[PDB]
Amino acid sequence: QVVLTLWYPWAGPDGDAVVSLAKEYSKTHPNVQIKAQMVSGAGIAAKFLSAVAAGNPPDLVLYWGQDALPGLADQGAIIPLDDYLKDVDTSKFFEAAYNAMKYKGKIYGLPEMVNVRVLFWNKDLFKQAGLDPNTPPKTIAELDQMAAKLTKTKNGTIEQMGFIPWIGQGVPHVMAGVFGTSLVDSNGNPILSPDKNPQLLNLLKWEVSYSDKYGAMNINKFIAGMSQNSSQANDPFVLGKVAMMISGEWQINANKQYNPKLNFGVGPIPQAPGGKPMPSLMDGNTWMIPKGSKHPQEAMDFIKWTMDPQRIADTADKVYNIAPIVEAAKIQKLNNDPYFKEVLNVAQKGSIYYTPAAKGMLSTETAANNAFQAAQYKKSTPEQALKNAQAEAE
Ligand SMILES: OC[C@H]1O[C@@H](O[C@H]2[C@H](O)[C@H](O)[C@H](O[C@H]3[C@H](O)[C@H](O)[C@@H](O)O[C@@H]3CO)O[C@@H]2CO)[C@@H](O)[C@@H](O)[C@@H]1O
Ligand SMILES: [Zn+2]
Ligand SMILES: [Zn+2]
Ligand SMILES: [Zn+2]
Ligand SMILES: [Zn+2]
Repeated sequence: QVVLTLWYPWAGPDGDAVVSLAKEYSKTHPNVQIKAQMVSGAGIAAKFLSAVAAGNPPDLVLYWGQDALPGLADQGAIIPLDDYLKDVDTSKFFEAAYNAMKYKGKIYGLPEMVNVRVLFWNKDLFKQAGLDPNTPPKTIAELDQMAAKLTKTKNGTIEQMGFIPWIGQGVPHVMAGVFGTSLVDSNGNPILSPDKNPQLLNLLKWEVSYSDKYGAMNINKFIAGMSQNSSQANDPFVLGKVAMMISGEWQINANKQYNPKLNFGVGPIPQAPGGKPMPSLMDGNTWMIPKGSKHPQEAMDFIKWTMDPQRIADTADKVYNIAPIVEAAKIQKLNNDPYFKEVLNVAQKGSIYYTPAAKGMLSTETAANNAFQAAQYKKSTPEQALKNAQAEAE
């Protein structure tokens, strides 16, 4: 009778896992059929507000981060969940992941998975350059040095890249914390200009050094046709074309599924000057129920079903994420996996930081992303690009 519409933000294995959860829920709940539709970035990432405004929204969404939540809640595009949570023991969640759900006194989402950011490196290419394959770079300067050893060009044309800073999870909203800063201040206002954020300038100048060594056009010719900031069976790490890449812990899966023989290492992101050792953003996927959801109660009951310690441990194992439920992270089979053990060591030892909470986060990110790309393409200097972004953001 009741038909639940759910949007999830990616295809591939994570997409399938979600579709399969919906399927198996609908089998044992004859009165609640779920229809799962892939909509990229859940139509939110810097279609969701279009459909809420039209009165037509899904009954439930899965977003791939935590950054959009304040903005959606401040506009009342998503509903507060307090009234549906008095029978849920929310202390079973990891505290940070749950803490991310609160905005001006109310809960507006539930964490679906936990994620970390890490450095991957290709052990075969390391051995080829005479580099110890279990010795990742610890600082950015070590990284830059290693990346020069691992880069092979023939008269300008690139045959092998050691490192590209802006691919994978090398994006401004992740990397700013690595350089020990943020895109917004404590009040949630944009801090993108050199004057307001000297560490951000340092980050961009670091990035632009790569496009000055190798040529922005050479780099872009080299990765033509490859996925850049979504990690797929066609990103340049998986293809064996970049020696090192910053990505999320899920990349373990994308590596294994594209090529099982690719010998790779996973470890902490290199420390940046002005930043902390082993820096890592910890975030996660989040469930939200939009203003206009026709069956919020059924939506919450699927979500609840979803969180069951064994089930969600099986899910986190399939997609290589961290289960947001304390007890389920402990039962995950991935706990024996050598690669996932290194990921866990990062969440344990690294200097963790979290997605900042600002109502204008997404537009600031857009201004920031545009300024990075402009200075990567020598259209403006880093100082000017960041000045212009500040104007764009305000
Ligand atoms: O691939 C499954 C894996 O995805 C994780 O979410 C990531 C997405 O897949 C994308 O890689 C996404 O990239 C976007 C950034 O968020 C920025 O908005 C901007 O750079 O645009 C890019 C391109 O879309 O990043 C998210 C992580 O924030 C995550 O859901 C994980 O659970 C899952 O296994
Ligand atoms: Zn598939
Ligand atoms: Zn963000
Ligand atoms: Zn209902
Ligand atoms: Zn039920």
